This record gives sequence, structure tokens and C-alpha cells, in this order.
Amino acid sequence: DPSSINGGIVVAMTGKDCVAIACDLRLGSQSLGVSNKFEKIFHYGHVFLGITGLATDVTTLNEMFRYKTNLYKLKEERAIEPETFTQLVSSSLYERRFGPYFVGPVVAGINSKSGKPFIAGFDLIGCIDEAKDFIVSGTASDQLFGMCESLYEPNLEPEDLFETISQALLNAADRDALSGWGAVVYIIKKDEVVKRYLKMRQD
Amino acid sequence: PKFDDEYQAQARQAPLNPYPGLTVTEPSFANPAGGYADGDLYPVGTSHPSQGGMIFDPAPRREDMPPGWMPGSKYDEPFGP
Amino acid sequence: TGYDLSNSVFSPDGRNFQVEYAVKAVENGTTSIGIKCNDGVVFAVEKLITSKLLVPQKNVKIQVVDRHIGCVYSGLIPDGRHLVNRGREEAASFKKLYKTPIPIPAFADRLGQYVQAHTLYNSVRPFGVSTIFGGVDKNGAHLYMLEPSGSYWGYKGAATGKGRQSAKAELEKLVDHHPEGLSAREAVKQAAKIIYLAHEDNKEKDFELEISWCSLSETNGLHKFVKGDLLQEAIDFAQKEIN
Amino acid sequence: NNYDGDTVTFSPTGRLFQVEYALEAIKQGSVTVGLRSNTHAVLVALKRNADELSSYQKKIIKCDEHMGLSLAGLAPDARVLSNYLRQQCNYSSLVFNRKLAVERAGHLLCDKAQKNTQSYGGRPYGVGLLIIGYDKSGAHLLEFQPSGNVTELYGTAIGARSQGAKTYLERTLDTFIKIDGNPDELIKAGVEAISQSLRDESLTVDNLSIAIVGKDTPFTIYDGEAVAKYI
Amino acid sequence: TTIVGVKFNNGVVIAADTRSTQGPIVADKNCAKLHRISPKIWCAGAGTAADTEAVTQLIGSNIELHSLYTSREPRVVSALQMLKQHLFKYQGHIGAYLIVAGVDPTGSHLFSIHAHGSTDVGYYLSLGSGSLAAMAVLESHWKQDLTKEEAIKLASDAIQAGIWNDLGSGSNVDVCVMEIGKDAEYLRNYLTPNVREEKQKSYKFPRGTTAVLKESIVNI
Amino acid sequence: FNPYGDNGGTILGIAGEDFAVLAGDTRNITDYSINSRYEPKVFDCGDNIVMSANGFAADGDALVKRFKNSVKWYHFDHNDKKLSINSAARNIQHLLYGKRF
Amino acid sequence: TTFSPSGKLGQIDYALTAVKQGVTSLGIKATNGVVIATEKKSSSPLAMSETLSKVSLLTPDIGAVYSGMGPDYRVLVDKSRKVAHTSYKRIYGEYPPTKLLVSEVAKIMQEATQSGGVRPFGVSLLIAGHDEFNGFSLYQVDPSGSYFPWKATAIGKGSVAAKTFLEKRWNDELELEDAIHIALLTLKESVEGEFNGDTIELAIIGDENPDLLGYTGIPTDKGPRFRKLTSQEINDRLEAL
Amino acid sequence: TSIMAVTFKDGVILGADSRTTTGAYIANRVTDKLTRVHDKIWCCRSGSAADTQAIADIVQYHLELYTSQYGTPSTETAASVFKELCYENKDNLTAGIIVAGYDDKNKGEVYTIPLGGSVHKLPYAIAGSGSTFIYGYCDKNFRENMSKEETVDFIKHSLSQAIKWDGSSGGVIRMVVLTAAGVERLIFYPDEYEQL
Amino acid sequence: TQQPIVTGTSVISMKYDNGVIIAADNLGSYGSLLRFNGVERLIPVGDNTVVGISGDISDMQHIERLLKDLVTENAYDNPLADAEEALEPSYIFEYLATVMYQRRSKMNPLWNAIIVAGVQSNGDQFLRYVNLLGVTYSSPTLATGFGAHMANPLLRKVVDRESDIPKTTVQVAEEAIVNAMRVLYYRDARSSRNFSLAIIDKNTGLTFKKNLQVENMKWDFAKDIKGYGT
Amino acid sequence: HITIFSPEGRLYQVEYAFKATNQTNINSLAVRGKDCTVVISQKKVPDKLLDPTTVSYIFCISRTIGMVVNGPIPDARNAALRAKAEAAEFRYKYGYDMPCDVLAKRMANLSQIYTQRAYMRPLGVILTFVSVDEELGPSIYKTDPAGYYVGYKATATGPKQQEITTNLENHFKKSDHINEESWEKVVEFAITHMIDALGTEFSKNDLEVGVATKDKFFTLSAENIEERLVAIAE
Repeated sequence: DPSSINGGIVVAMTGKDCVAIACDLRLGSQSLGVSNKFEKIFHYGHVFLGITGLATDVTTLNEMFRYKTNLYKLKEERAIEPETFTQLVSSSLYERRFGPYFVGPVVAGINSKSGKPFIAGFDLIGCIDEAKDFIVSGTASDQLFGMCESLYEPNLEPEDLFETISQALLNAADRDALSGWGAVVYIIKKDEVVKRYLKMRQD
Repeated sequence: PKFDDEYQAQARQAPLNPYPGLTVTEPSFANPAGGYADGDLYPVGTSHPSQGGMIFDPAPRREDMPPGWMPGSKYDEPFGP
Repeated sequence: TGYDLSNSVFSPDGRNFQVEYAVKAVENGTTSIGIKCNDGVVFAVEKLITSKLLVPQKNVKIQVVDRHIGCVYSGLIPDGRHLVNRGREEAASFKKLYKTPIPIPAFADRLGQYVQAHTLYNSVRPFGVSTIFGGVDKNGAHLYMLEPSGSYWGYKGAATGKGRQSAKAELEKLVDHHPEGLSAREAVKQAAKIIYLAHEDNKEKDFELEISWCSLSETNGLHKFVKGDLLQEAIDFAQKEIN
Repeated sequence: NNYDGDTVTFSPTGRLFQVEYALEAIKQGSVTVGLRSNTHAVLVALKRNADELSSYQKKIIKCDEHMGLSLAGLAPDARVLSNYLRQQCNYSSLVFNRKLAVERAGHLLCDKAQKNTQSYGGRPYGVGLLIIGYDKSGAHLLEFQPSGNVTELYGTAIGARSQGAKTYLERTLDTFIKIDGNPDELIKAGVEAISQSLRDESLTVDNLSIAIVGKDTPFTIYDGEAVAKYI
Repeated sequence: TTIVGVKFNNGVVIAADTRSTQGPIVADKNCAKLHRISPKIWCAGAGTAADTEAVTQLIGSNIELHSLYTSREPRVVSALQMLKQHLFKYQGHIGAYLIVAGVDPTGSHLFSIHAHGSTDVGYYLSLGSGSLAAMAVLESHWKQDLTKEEAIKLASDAIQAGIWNDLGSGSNVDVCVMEIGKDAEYLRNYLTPNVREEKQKSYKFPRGTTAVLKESIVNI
Repeated sequence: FNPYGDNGGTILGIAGEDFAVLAGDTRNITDYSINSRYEPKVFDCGDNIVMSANGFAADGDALVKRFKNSVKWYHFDHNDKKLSINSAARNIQHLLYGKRF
Repeated sequence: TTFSPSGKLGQIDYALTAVKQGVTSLGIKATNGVVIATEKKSSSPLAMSETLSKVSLLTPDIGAVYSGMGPDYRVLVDKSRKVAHTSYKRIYGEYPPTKLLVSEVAKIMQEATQSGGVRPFGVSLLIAGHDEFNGFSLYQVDPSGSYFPWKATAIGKGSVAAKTFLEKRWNDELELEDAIHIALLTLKESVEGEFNGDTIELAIIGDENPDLLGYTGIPTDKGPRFRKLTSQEINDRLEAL
Repeated sequence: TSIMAVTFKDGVILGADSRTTTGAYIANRVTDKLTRVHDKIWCCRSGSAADTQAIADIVQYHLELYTSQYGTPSTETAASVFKELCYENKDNLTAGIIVAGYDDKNKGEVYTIPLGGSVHKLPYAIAGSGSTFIYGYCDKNFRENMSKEETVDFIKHSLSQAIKWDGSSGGVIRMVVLTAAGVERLIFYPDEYEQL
Repeated sequence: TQQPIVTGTSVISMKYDNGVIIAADNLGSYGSLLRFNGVERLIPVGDNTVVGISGDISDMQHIERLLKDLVTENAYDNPLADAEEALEPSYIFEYLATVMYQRRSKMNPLWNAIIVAGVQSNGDQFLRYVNLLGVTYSSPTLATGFGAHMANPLLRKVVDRESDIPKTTVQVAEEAIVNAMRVLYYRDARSSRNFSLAIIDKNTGLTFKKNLQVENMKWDFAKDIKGYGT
Repeated sequence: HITIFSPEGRLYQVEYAFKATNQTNINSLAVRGKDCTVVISQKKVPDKLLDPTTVSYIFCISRTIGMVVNGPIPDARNAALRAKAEAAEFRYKYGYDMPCDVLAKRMANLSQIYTQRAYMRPLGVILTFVSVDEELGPSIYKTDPAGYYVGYKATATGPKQQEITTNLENHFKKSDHINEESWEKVVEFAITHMIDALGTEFSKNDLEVGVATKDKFFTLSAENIEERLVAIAE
């Protein structure tokens, strides 16, 4: 299965005025783990895009969105906002409706004008899954859904948001065979972004 | 005597590629047909000579899902059972 | 003049000069006429004998389209052949989509669109022929005359070519003399006389008279050529009326 | 004049100068004579040599056993038209097993040649052809001209000074059409006709080319030694 | 998914639930399923969700363009025709099933469209996995010339039947009311019968619970 | 749709000094039914060559027609000259391999 | 369309002349809105002038007016709408900003300026619009595809006099109603014939108009900012004038 | 489905049932299966609904264009267009159609186009999954030049039996009467045709 | 077309001393449902040719339209088309065979078997078979479908070889054809009582006897059969 | 010689195309009633050998839309065929009968396309569409070779356009639609304006009348024209 072949996890959460997006670092071919540095979180200005699924499609979409967002930035003279970026990703995913990328993306960011946290998820072919609380994708989608539902609650401040999202990702990954080898959590604010690497089981 | 399906609602979609778009999984590419004279070209006639762990847990087949279904996409049954 | 070296041009008077120069080509063609009956239509045309080497009664100039449409023209003969070929394929297409043979008004519309199209683009020449065509369909007999400009009207009797003026005068006298209309048998002989009178102002050269006609009664609605006994009856009638 | 240079322009008098100059192209070419009886059709051609050291142009093109043609004017246009005629006859044979009737071939060439005289960019074929053949309806002879006009004929001559040959053919029309049961006299009449168009030159074993087709004669071209008996 | 359309004496009301599920999991508890094709033409779809979204976006853009071109309010039948021709062109591979309802100068219209391009006129319709449960209520309680209030109540209660009796349908009820004389009334979460059960404990962790290997500040 | 059949015919070519012999039965078959008693499948091809395309009858007819067309075009071009056996062999090879798949 | 020996594009100047032969059109930016105005001529007293609007909506936030050949403006406008939807909104889910749509329209007209077999468009446009980031905007787009933003501008046969009047009247602290007053005065001074709510027409890029949104119950959607002033609305202002 | 068309003395009566099913579920119980392709030409849809509706729209386009260019078409022209569209796409399409119409020169005419895409004039035609159960009844009860009431009763009885025996047929029996007088919609409810 | 839906079962034909006789039943069957009984499967294309067609009825109507178009286009610019340079049986058959083989090659075959029967202008009988695959052959007797097995032996008993054709008169051949129709009606489940028969004679032209009945049926022995076994 | 700007900014080729509209030398009139729209156009049959039934410039474009053309009949028939194709295309594509003004708009756009592309000449015709719109009621829409079009309260076209226009203006100013109660009355009214403006009395052969009504546009035959003329004489 192209989506299960490489594994990997991505999870996003919204704080009171900040967002957090986190992913595992494992890359492999089913049983065999290949690399522990395959970071699936990409950023284009102030909007962050995490992508699980077939790693070739992850890289291809990273390049495609880098190109498209750079052109947007140049000819608009302003960075693409999370909502506009979500629409761009949705349109680009559906463009290959019959030849789709086998990925699940997850957008996270803060709209610069309104300052409101924003997160959204997708299927293979661009079904927008705008949600107000948290977004989950990857091989451990089930584990992460359960864990985030149990832990998450509204209006988490950045420190407690970090703790909640990190614990959700850690406990979800520890129960997924094709996920792990460390994780990286981004805490995104109106004026800064903090990247942290989590200690966890290496099996 | 079969029932009428005027809307083709229950209409179901060579073997089908399990994951459309990827040629590496295409049946004609995953299992290509041998040459008509491969028997004379190689001695024995051939150019060449799982999931689930210890716990017994108990995807859909693209050949019995409706044409609009994309494997791994979000799909809501239009008419129910 | 100017504004007449190209086809897709209007002169300051709003005149397409190239189309008029094409019309003047028709005025140099041999006379051809058509006459409507009570139950059919008749076609006739002059065929000038340039020399005795021509094989008699084999160089035909009247053409059938499908089976019920007859076409005759004057001017650049190959242009008329081109137009008849297009008409034939249009009739075939109509008979393919639908099944009734293409109605004469529908065929006239198709030919008018094709000929008028040639007057739109700089890259293509207007037709150098004025074609008289008609036939029999579910609504009786129709007769149309189509000009190089693409304009066409339904006619009771039509004549085109060098002798068109005297032929038109005699056709007027014809329709005046026969208020109750003509029969096919009468009209064959009448058209022979009209053609013979038309040649009289073009009598510098010998000619052969070709006649054709379509009628509900005498062909059961199919286009056919005048031959043998009836042809000779028409010839003697025409010569007697000229003598 | 300003209307001469394009094929899609009528003159103010309605003439197509660009086609009449194609007719002049045939008027440039050498004479070729054709004539027929009820059973045989004959072609006679006076070939040309560029120099005393040079061979003569072949002016007779054989289509197949029942049909062939001769040339007057631009030879390459004759190549094109003849290969198109070959394509049409071959298509007829493959798709119907049917011998393409000579009148059908004549009108097909007419239709093809007409196209160049109406659309811009095309050039009228600067070659005229005499086509002979024998089919289920007897022997035939056709005259093809650049304008597209195709004419069925008892006899004719196209090329330089062909008017004398045509005059002789018109004079003797009542005679040669009667020729029956033998091709020799028909070929003799043809060579007599073509001889009318010779100035400072005479028919010779190298100038002359003769062809014939008929009931008992598949299309054959006589040249060199074979034509010596007729010169 | 559970959609219902209900024509009443002076318009049509289209309603849907809000639960969105991927597999057996509730991906979103408050998914908005009613989509504008125009101010007074609204649709809700089943089947492949992404295809429904893309096709409704396409038809809405084309219809707004056409309305600007003709300087006329869109006809519901125009959307029906365009949508059905587009779906037919792909021979059902788009997999979009829709109930399209709206109001236009010709009256109040309610249609359904299927992935292969077939369409139906109706006075009450249902769609989605909860189609049968909602249609049971619609059949039991629908009548000629319902008032707007009765129509809203009937559509809401059919959607509630689908919510209570179908697994792939739940959470809240969305309702949109199109009426002949005036603008459409979109009622987001018209009913909220499934409020969240309260937590027994706050599972917040004391800061420092997680172990961190590295920390960095990113130059965005 | 299976586009092929087998009409059950046999051909035999033998060569020696001074002569060549091509023999074949006239029986025509479809499954266990006799289509016709006399359907020649060895043909006098002119130019002192004899041809047969035994096997599936429709493809035999098609290939024979194509070869007739090709040899006639060879006559059109090369001034009605006699076609050699090796030239015919190469022509038929190119005809056959033109439909490799 | 080729360079002349003097470096000028030959046929573009003729398109500019055609624009100069067109009727006067105006644009004025207030601090809180934009006004675009133009007089509409009539072919005859029998013609229903209310059938044709020289001002037209491109996007709910962008509107356009023109001087020059009307049919060219009409085809350019529906081309502009087509590009604004297919090329931008189909992708980003939002309407293009005034700058982007002006750029696309300029590209449409410039293609004719740089392609054979087609003459340049004979219309100059004033494209008023609004953005959440760039704010209010007013652009003049010429037949050559050259477009420049203006505080206030006029095009058509009255271009120079209207421009010299706007230069006097315009200031950095105009509100939208003051801009409408100035536009009415300027266009009245340029109309040689009858001047009333049916010969003049106005449109404004101002605050949100939820009354025109056509539906209710979505707090996020705002409604068109472009709106035409009806004949009665203009008559009210001319009476109060 | 139970489609039926019967020519009679003053014209042709076209009739059908209103039930549409997706498997065992009645997805639509009051659907109208009779379509007005032209003023006096009506077709009935059988087989795939999508294919039949696409064919109907294409035929309406072609016949409108035919009416504008060549005058009013006949029933035969309409059915010929149906035939060409069905045949040139017979592999993709899965539609069987009955075409009925009234033209003064021919009075009422009926053509049936089975799934193969062939054209047949018949005094009367029955189509749909429910027709199989009324072949014998219609064959033994049809008569030439029936009166309007006789034809209405005949169609009523035939479709009543077809609805009785076919699970895929049911609902109201609708008929359209094509005659020189005009076109008349007729509707008969289950308690009316089931108590026959 | 990939599958035949409505089909005509069988056509038989034989050549006699002066021409060819050909017959076919008027029934088109929708599977086992004998749906359409008025179909005409003998297609005259002139006074010297008649074309019998089997298989898919829609493809048969398409082929009939092709033959009508052949006749129409042959008369264009053909002043002799009514007496010579008219369409021979050979031309019709060759065009049909070319079309059938081409359709086969494009994997879009006409599911028909076609017997073109007639007489050439020289008086020689023409009788050839062509099917969907493009397979063509000639024989003194031809049959399609169950006729190739049931009827064809009966006809061959009359004219077993080319030497027997001049010995076979009109009456003998017609009796053989009618007996073959009776046998096929007995044993072919797709067959019908009504059939059309066409006779092309080098002297008297095309005779086309439509809607003939199968007669002299033998059933009176059925009263003695008492089921399986006892 | 081609549709490109002269230094004056004028398109001389399009202006020449306008002048071609008067070649036929026939006048036309369209008027709106309360519930109907009427067309009056001169039928001039110069040759007695013509069939008068086939000499026509009024075209039935769709069930509801009628069209009237001034200018050469070949271009008129080309435009009529194009309009019929556009109407059928709209009915197929958007599922409802084409509005009259929307057809006017696409025809104007198509004419404008020729006014810009040098490949093809403009059509030397002026089209007048008439309908009783499903929403907007009676409609008249005159179209120009320049791609310009506009709705009209009443319309006249031809060599003597100005006289008919003046008469219509005077009538309207002395009274937006004609107060008559049936379509025959308004047809007679328009015929009287033709009689007065042109100072000529028409025979039943000299007039063409197309009447647009709900779901029916139809052209009056010769005897119906005679009925209207005698009603005027009454």
C-alpha cells in the first residue's frame, strides 16, 4: 500500500492563539527502517504543511508547493495565508484526480491579518477537512485520534499545548509499528516558531 | 430475474491496478508476459529462476467498489444498504 | 477600382467586387434552364460542339445528387462539379443521420451555406458557376437557382448563362401561356423549344441539347435523363417551332 | 496586370489568368496525338531530347493493362497526376475487384485538378494528359487540361503545333473510327496525323513513341525497333 | 451522511447532518455539508467527498460566470443540466451524488443527481448512508403544501432519525431554507442534540513532563 | 472477441533442379464443418512465382492482396520489370513484420 | 502591430485616438471608497438605454468602466471575468485582488498588441476595486496593456478638462460621498447634452453590502463591495446637488 | 419498468409505470418515464437512466435543430436520430427506447429500439423488465383501430398485470394520448388499476 | 459491437443450372425470446444480386444502409449504370468483405454472416460467404448458423460438386430449399414458420417470394410417445 | 482592406459593412405590444419568375425567438443558421429556452469577433430579434455589424429608417408599448405606420409579418396579410 509503505505520522493542534504541528522521523520500507531524519513538516513563510504517505510524493509535493508559493509570494508581494494555502493544496491535489499522489497533508498556521489559529487536513485527492481542534494523519491515525480526543481541550497555552501534543504523538507512535525513531514538534506563534526534538523509544 | 438499477447506483467497477496511477503496480507491468520464444532463449524457458505479526487480528477490492471510489479516499455510501 | 484584388473585402459602396467578377464568369457560360411542372421539374442545357471529335451524347453536363435532386450549372464547369460533389456528400450525411432523402429546401440551404462560405475568406475563391437545381420530395416539386454570391431563391422557371435574357423572356411567356401549369411530357418539349430559342443569339457554333427531369408521375419521384423516343419528340418539336 | 499573380482572383472580365497561363504551359509542350476506333485506342507522341547526346523523354505512362496516358507540359505534374490515377485505380481494384471505368478516372482527375484552381497556395497543374483505356464499355480516349475540364473524344492532339494534327483528325474522323478488327491502320492514321505538326523535323525511330489498348491488346508501348514498322 | 430535501408550499428546505467519517473514525464532528451553487441554489452530496467538492466548485464558478454574462438570476435547471452533463462525460468515475435544491424565477425546484448523470424531480428526497431512515420519516409525515415551519420541522426530524439510527451520520443538523419571495436562510447547526459529555478529570500534564533532546528558533 | 480462426489447410513446397512445386489441398474448414470442397489456396502469382498463405483464411486473403498491391507497385515504379524470388521474399517479410504485434 | 522607425508601436496610437473619441469616464478614490462614473449615449430615443451598462462587475470587489469601442469592452470584460474565475479563484478559493486582475486584463489586451492577425482593443479601462491587503485601488489600463494606478483620473473626449478639474478638487481626506459629489460635478461639466439619472450612471467600491449578498446565516461571508447606483439613487443626489 | 405504446384509430397512446428502483429499494416511486422529444413525438426511457437521459437530450437538440432548419420532423426522423446515436455508441450505451408520435400524414406511429439498437415499426410495443409478463396478454388482446377508450383500458389492463408481476414496476400508471386534438396526460392510481 | 443481442438465425442458398436460390426466415430473436417476427434478412441490391445476412439485426440494418449507399453512389456520373457498369454480385461481395475484414482488424467487428448471391453479366452464378472474421469462400451450396450443419447436407445431396449444377433445374433446387427450411424449422429453436425466398435467374431475373409458410409438417407420430423410459 | 485601425481610429472596413446593409433596398419595422411583438418588412420581388413564398428575410430562430435581417440574403441566411445553432446549443447546454436578449448578446459578440480578427470579413447584415420573454415580456434587439446591440421600444431599419423612426417617436411621445388588446390590432397598427411613413399602400404580396407571442413566433401568410389589410381598409 503506497500510504502504508513508508509510514510516518503528523498531528496538528490549536492553542488559545498558537498552533502546534508534530511528526515522527522514521523512514523505511515496511519492516526495514531506513532513515531517522525524514522530517515531514515543511513550511512556506508562516504556514506549515505536514505530509504523510508515500515518501516520493511527499518530496514531490514539497518541491511543487515551494515553487507555487514562491511564485505566489513574488507576484502577490505577500506571503500565502493558511486559508489560501489550504485552497491551493486542495486544488493541486485534485488536479491528478485519476493519478493521485498517495499522501495525506496537514496544514497548520496563523492567519497574519486576523491572527487566528488555523489547521486543516486532506485525503489523497484534496477533500478539505477544516477542523477547529486538531488534525491527524498517517499510519497511526487511529491511535492519534483517540489520544488527542482524550488529551486535547480548548484554549491551551503554548507550554501546555506543547506538552499535550508531544504526549499525544509519543503515546500514539509507541503503539504504531511503522512510526517512531524520534519526533519533532513545532510550536508556532504570531511572532516566532519553536522547533523541538522529542526523546522516545527507538524501536 | 434481476432487479432494475436505472441509476446504475449498484453498478460496480484485465485485473485492476490496486493503486491507480502507479505503473509499478500495474498488472501488465508487475507481471509482464514472456516473449513468444523465451523458451528457446533461456534454458528452462524462464528469464528468472506479508502482513500480520504474532497476533491474529480477526482493504477493499477496487474490482467490486463503484467506479468513483478512489482507494484510500473519503467515500460516503450514497444510498446506504 | 481597388478593393477587388481580394475576396473578403467590402468596397466603399459595400460591394464585394470579386463576387461580381465571378458573376461575370457565369455570363460567359452556355445557357441552362429549369422549369417547374404541375408534378415535377425539368432541366435542360446547351452543350456546344467545339469540334466534330467530341463523342456525341456522352459528355453529360447535368448531374444527379442522391437520387431525387438534379443539378445543372453554367460557368466554370469544374467549379460546378466541385459544388455538386459537396452537395452529394451533404445529401449522404443527411440520409445517414436521418433517413428521408434530403428535402430540396434543405439541400438548397446546404449549398447556399457552402457557396457563401467561399465569399468569406481571402484564402478561397468564389464559385464561378450559377447552378440550377431542384427535385421532388414529400411536398411536391421544387426549383432553385443559386448564384456565385451564395444567394438563391425558389423559382418557377430559371435560366442562366449567355442566353439567359431571351430564355427568361420565353419562360415568362411560358408561365403566362400555361396558367394551369405544365405536365412533364409537355415541359420536356417546352424546355427543348426554350433552349433552341436561347441558342439563336449564340448561333456562331453548333450545339447539343441535353434534357433531364424529375416527376412524381413519370419517374415516380426520381431524377432521370431524357432519352430515345421522348428526346427525339422534343427535338422535332423544338426544330418545328424554330422553323 | 494585377490579377495575374494569384489563382484565387477573377479578372474584371471573369477570367482566371493563372489557369490560362497553365494552358499556355501545355502550348509550350510537344505534340501528342490520340485517336480511337470502336475496339482500339491509340496514342502517338513526339518525344524531345535536350541535346544530341541526350536521350528522349518518355511521354507515355502506363497505368496498367487496361489504361495509360501521355503527357504535354510539365513532366513532374504528370508524375503526380499519374500516380494519383494509379492510386485511384488500385484502390478500386482492391476494394471492389472492379476495373475503374475510364470516365470515372477522367472525372477523378478533373476533381483533383480543380482543387488547385480554387484554393490559395496551390498551383494549377501545368500539364495536359491524353488518357486511353478499354473496359466493359469499349475503348475510350480522354483529354485533360489544367482547368480541370475533361473531355471524351474520338481523337485529339495536344502540344505545340497540334492544330494541324487536329485538323487532319477532324478531316478523317469518318474514316479511322470505322477501323475494325486490326490495330495497324489505326496506328498508321495516328502517325499520319502527328506528322502534320512537324517543322524542320521528321518522325524517326528515336523521336516517335506509340501506345495502344483494346479488346485483344493490353496496354503496350512501342518504341525504338518496335516503332520502325510505323515510321 | 444524511441529506434530505423537502419542497413546501412556497419553497424548498434542504437539511443535512454534520458528522464526517473516514473509515469507522469520525474525522470531523461538525463538517458543513450544504454548499452554495448560488445565493438561492444549494446542494449537498454523497459518494466520493472530494469529487462532490470539486464538482460543486466547478458548477458554482461556471454558473456565476453565466449569470454575469446573461445578467439573469441562475435557473436551478441550468445547474442540473450542467452538472449532469459533466458527470455523464466521465461515465460515473466522478462518483458525485447530489441533492440540488433552489429557487429561481420559475419556482422552487428540488432535484437529485447521480454519479452516472441521471437526475430526478422530487418533492422530498434523501441521500447518504442514512437515506433509508430519513426517507421513512419523510414518507410517514410529508404532505402537500407544508408550511415553512412544518417543512423545517419535518426535514430536521428526518435528519434526526438518520442521526439516531445510522452510524455514518451524527452530531448536528444543518438546514437551509429557500423561499420564493426572499433570500435563502442558512441555519448552521439548527439542532445540536449531541452536546459533548464532560470530562471526569482534566488530563493536563505538569510542564516538563515531556523529554526534549533539542530546541531551536526557526528563521521563518 | 477472439479475432482469429483456423481453416485447416495444408501446403507443400518442394524445390529441385529445373523446377519448383507448390501443392496444397482445396479443403476449407471451420471447426468440424466443411466450408467448401474447392477453395484454391495456392496461387499463380505471375512473374513465374507461386504463392500460398495457408492458415487463417481471412489473414491469408489480406496478406495475398497486400502482396499483389506491392508487386504491382513494383511494376509501376521499376518499368514493369520481372520481380525476383528473393525480392518477393523480402517484400513478404516486411509485410508480415509490419504487423509484428 | 510593429515598431515604427521612430520606436513607437504603429497601430496602438490609433487605438488611443479611438479612445479619445470615446465618451468621458471618471474615477475617483476616496479614503473609504472609490467612485467610477460615465455618461451613456443613445443611438435613438427609441433605444432602451437601460439595457446597456457601461459599468460592469468583474468580481464582487472589482468593477470596471471604459471609454472607446463598446463591443471591445464587452468582450474584454467577459474575458476578464473568465480569467478571474478560472485562473485565480478556481485555485486560491478567493477573488483576485485589484492588482492581479488588472494585470491579467492588461495581459489580455497586450497579447493583441504583440500578436499578428488581430488589432489592439480600442478601449481604455478604469478598474476600481478593493483588497484586504492593498486596500482600495483605481487603475487605468490603456490599449497597449500599460496600466498605472491613479488617485483620480478621467478618460474619453473630456479627459484633459476633467483631469484638470479633479486635480483641483481631489484631496487626501475625501470621504466616499464627497467623491461622489466631485464625480457628479465633473461629469456634469463634461456632458454636453441632457444630464439626469438615466444618462449618467455611477458605481461605488465601498463598504460591505450584505443586503445584496442574497442569503443569510454565514457570518464569515461579507457580500459585494461593488454596487451600481440606481437611476433613482442618482436622481436623489442630482436633486440634492 | 413497464413501458407500452399502442397505436389506435385516432392516434397513439403512450404509457408507463412510475416506479424506479436501485436493487430492492424503490429510490423513486412517482417518476415520469415519458419524455417529450418534440411537439407530437414522445419517447420512453428503459435501461440505464443516465444513458437514456443523455440520448434524450441529444435527440432533443438534434430534432430542435432539424425543426429550425428543415421543418417539422416526423416520428421516423426522431427514431432515426435515436438509432444513430444508440448504434454509434452501442458499446458504451445500454438504453432501449420506444418512440411514439403523431403526424397527420401517418397518424399515430410507434417505433421500438431494443438494446441492440435496431429500429422496428410495430402496431404496439412493450418494453421494460415488466413487459416479459404481459407479452401473452397484449398479443391476445391487441386489436387494430381501437377506440380511445378501448386503447386506454387495454393499456391499463396490460400495465396492471405488468405491475402485479414485476417487483421493479409499480406506482401510478401514466399515459400520454397523442392525437390531432392534442396531447392529454392521464394518470391512474393503484387503487384504480389494481381493482380491475 | 462485442455481443449480438437481437439476431437472425440462418440463411441458406444454392446455385442451380441457371441461377441461385436463397432463403431466410423472418424472425429476429432476443436471446430465447422470439421477439420480432417481421424482419427481412434478404436484401436485394439489383436485378442480379440479393444479399442474405445473419447475426446482429442492428448490424444487418447498418449493412443494408451500406448497400443502399453503394447503389446510390454507383449511379453518380455513370450514364451506363442501369445496364452495364452496374453493380455486379462480385463488386458487392468484395466491398462487403473489405468492410467486414477492416472492422475485424479494428476489434470492432460486425457480428454478421453474409451470403451474396447473384449472377454476373456473363451469366456465371455468383455465390460467396463472408463472416465477421473476414473469412470468405464459395461453394455450390452455402448456409449460415444451424444451416451450415442441418440444411447444408440436404442441399449438398442435390448438388454435391460443380459438375451437378447444370443438372439441377429450378424446381429441384426450390424443393431442396423448401425442405431445408422445413428441417431447420423442425430442429432449430431460433427459427420461424415464415421465411422469404429469392430466385435470381440469368434469364428471368430476380424473383422474390416473400412470407412463405413452412408446410407439410409431420407431427402425427408424436401421439404415440409416452415420456421417458416407460 | 482589412479590419484594422485607420490613423483616425476608425475601422473603415466595418463602416463599409454598414453600407452593405442597404443593398436590398427594403425597410423593416418592429413594435412591442402589451403582450406581443410584431415585425413588418417589405417583400420586394423584382422578378416575376421568382416563387414569392421563398423570398423572405424573416427567420424563425426558435420556438419563441424570431429574427429579421436587412442586407444581402446570403449573409442573412448565414447569420440565421448561426443563430439557430446558438439557440439549440443554449437549450441543450443550460436546460431552458434561450432568452432573446442573451441571443442578441452572443450574436453581437460573434460579430465583434470578425471586427477584430483580420482573417474574416464582417457580415453585412443588421439583425433584429423579437420575442415575448419568459421574464422580461416583449423584446426587440437590433444588432449591428460592429458588434453593437441594444434593446428597443420600437425599431425601423432600411433606406427609409429615419422616416419610420420619426413616426414611431411621434406616436410614442403622443402616447412604451402599444395599448392594443390582440396581436392582430398591433399588426394593423404597424402596417398603418408603414403606409404613412413610406406614403405607399401595400398589396398582400408586398408585406411580411412575423408575430411573437407566448411560446409561439409565427409568420403571417398571404391571406392573413390580406385580412389585416382589409381590416385597415375597414
